[PDB]
Amino acid sequence: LRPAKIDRDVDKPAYTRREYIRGAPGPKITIFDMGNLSAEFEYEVSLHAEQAMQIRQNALEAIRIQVNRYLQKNVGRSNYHFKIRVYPFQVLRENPMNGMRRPFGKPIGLAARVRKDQKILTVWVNGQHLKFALGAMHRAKMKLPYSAYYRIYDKEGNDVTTKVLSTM
Amino acid sequence: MRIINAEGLILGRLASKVAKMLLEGEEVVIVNAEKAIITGNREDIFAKYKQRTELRTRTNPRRGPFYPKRSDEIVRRTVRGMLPWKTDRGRKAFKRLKVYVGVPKEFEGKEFETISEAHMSRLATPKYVTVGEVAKFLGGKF
Amino acid sequence: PVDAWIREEIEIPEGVEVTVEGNTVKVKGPKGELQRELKYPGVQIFTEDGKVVIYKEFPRKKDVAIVRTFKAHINNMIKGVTEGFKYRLKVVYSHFPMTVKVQGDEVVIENFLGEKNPRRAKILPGVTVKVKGSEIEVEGIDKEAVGQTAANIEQATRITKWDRRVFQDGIYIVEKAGKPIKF
Amino acid sequence: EVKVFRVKGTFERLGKKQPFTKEYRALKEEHVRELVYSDIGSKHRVPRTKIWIESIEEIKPEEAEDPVVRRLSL
RNA sequence: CUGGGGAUAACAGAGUCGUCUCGGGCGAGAGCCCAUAUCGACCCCGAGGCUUGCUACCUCGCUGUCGGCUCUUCCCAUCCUG
RNA sequence: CGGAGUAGGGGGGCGGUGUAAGCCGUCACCCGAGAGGGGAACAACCCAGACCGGGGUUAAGGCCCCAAAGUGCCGGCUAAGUGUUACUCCAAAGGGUGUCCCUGGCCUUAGACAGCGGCCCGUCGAGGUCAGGGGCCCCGAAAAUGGACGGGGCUUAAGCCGGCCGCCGAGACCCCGGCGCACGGACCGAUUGGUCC
RNA sequence: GCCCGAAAGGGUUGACCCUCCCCGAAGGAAACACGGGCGACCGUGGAGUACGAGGGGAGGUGACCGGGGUUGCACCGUCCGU
Repeated sequence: LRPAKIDRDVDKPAYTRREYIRGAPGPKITIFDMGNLSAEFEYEVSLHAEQAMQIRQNALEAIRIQVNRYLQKNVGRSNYHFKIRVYPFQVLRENPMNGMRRPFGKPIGLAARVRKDQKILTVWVNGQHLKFALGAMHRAKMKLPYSAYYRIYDKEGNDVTTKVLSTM
Repeated sequence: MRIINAEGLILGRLASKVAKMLLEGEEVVIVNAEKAIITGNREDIFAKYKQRTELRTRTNPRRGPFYPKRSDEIVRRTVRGMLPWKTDRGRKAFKRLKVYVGVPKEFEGKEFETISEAHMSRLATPKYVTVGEVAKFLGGKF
Repeated sequence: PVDAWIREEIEIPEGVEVTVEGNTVKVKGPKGELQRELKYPGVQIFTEDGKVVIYKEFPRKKDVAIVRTFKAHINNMIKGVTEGFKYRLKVVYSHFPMTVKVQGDEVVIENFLGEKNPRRAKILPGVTVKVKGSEIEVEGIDKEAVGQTAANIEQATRITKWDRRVFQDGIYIVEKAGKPIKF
Repeated sequence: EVKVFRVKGTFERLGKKQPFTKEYRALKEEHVRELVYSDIGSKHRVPRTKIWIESIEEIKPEEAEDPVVRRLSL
């Protein structure tokens, strides 16, 4: 398939409505929560977008697999509540190539529209796996089209990344 | 004729002053052309001047360019660069100048001017090279 | 900046005399003179009660590093006119024993790996080479000259074409002015 | 008389704030203001409106914490 | 056949680079064991304009020709020679 | 009431489509149909809308030489000729603490090693170490005739940041004089008028 | 700068040039006396003076000027119609 520099920008209108789009495809990604889904952990390691993006589902799935494998091999299912927050709604289209006669693209895939400083994914963990959560952060960051940054969140809604990073 | 000792002078600033004198109407003689200095890194400087020397017309090498290899001629050519060479005024000005390596017998024990706004104590950083060094790298007999 | 008046001081020993005139430092001891140019903008050198002082008036990190480099050099000059320096070299061979000779300003090595042609190594002015069995000694007053002579002798025996695990014949350094070499 | 001064303020670069406290020798506080503006403008590319000075207070040459000034004061 | 047209295609030029060619980041792992001697998935970032396409700015009686022979010169993204 | 021309538009900003270049519309400042002063040259980027002859002051921008006017002043950064490019006409993800700075924790009358020995006594004695952030630069970075910051050249700059002080520079603005036009009026006329205000 | 002259153009009924007196638009100095500023500079008084397109006068001088042909220096300037 085509490079993501074509689809990372957010300047086109939203194109979501299934009852008017003909030939629209289904999602390749199907799982969005992982691990222990009730354990009431302490720390929330969340990724945020630096600027607005459109992320493809191919990338989303690559991230899913990579991160969950790291976390399962080095933490264990009974910990590490992993979640992907954003669903792919926008339909990507390509012009069936005649030339520019009758150019209006046929559907080829899906992406999720993310705005500036919008949470993409989260890993809830306990005190003694922060380093593995941050490894997941870095692995994910490396597979996105634009830049991102992570925060560490406590209960009560507070940002604690400074000091929690300092002590390690 | 004004006689200027180039020992320890920054080449471009010296050349600017000299070009203005020649345009105002004075005869000038520069001595110790090999002891003027050029500031910066040796590799970049030498690469510039070697690139200058390997420029030629592809269809006929008797039509130039003819950038210099000797020190006196390097200095002369810099001054020429600072003049209106395409006009008769500039040509006459350029004829009013002479440049010499070392000090010839004819100028021994004489008054040597100095240009204050060119002088290397003015400088702070020690990265510099000498025009004689450049000539030797290019292959000039001095 | 780091500070405001970085000032380093070296105390002169029993019979040494330091002259400082014009970016040139000169040292006299029991044995031989020694000269060295040490210049950088803003760095000054002069003499005190007995001391050699190096001083700068509003330094940056790089300037600090340079001041202390100059100090190291002066101390080596002084220790050298006071005592001197001596390096040690060892010779090893599997097959083909090599003969090492001192003749003039060159060291000559022959029968290295079976070669008919002898290799040669320069000896810089003011350095003495002795050969005792399987061992070579290089002694003098100038640290840089002594080290350079030793490095010349060691590079005169260099192999690029075959595996150095199996082919190890050569001449190697084992001690530089006291501190031994260890892996 | 050459006094000693402590400055406390805030400066903004590309959206985000950052506080600072500095120390200076001087004969006034006007000179202090001018030098603070110049220094922060050079070292963080910040114009004078996005520098906010809260306090320029005179202090003593022994409750200082900057080696250069501590020594120029002795 | 006549009258016209670069208001309009073929071709050289100009633009662009989906495609192409050449690279890179991370690291799934493969390699007795050992991530990186060698090979490197999936995702993500680029260079070039010598491959093909897209467009229609220039040229409709400029020359419209492919290949081969002859003759000169330039680049390195190096097959041999150091 | 009468006389036309115009039915191929473009630059710039906005929208839809398209990998993009482009295609299709929209606004109505400019070019077209617009001189002059600047940006090296440039249809539409900046200043500014033009009767003639003179005298002055400013605009855009600029003041080392080419080239009129600053080798101008104060504080700081850059060592890569980086840069010396408002736009027309400038390569990233990812890395380096290379250097200048703002922060926050753990140590510090003995700490991080450096040595003699099985954590420390005599050792050296003064500041050290982990994290986050910013400014400038460095790596990532390969092409064909001989060559481009416009050129020379420039390194406490003739580069960059934060500010300041004087000068040069248009047909613009001020002033003096002269020509024409439009409207109104007075007077003089063989009749589409004229002298004057 | 070199050269040529008719008198239809002017001019001894005064060409050109030199000095002095008066009025003068917009605009507008410097030296100098004090002070402010780390400084480049500025403020005050000198002074709206000295100057200043131009509008008048008085005396010294005694023969050219305007024009034309060609050409040098500096600044500017990529033909005409479609």
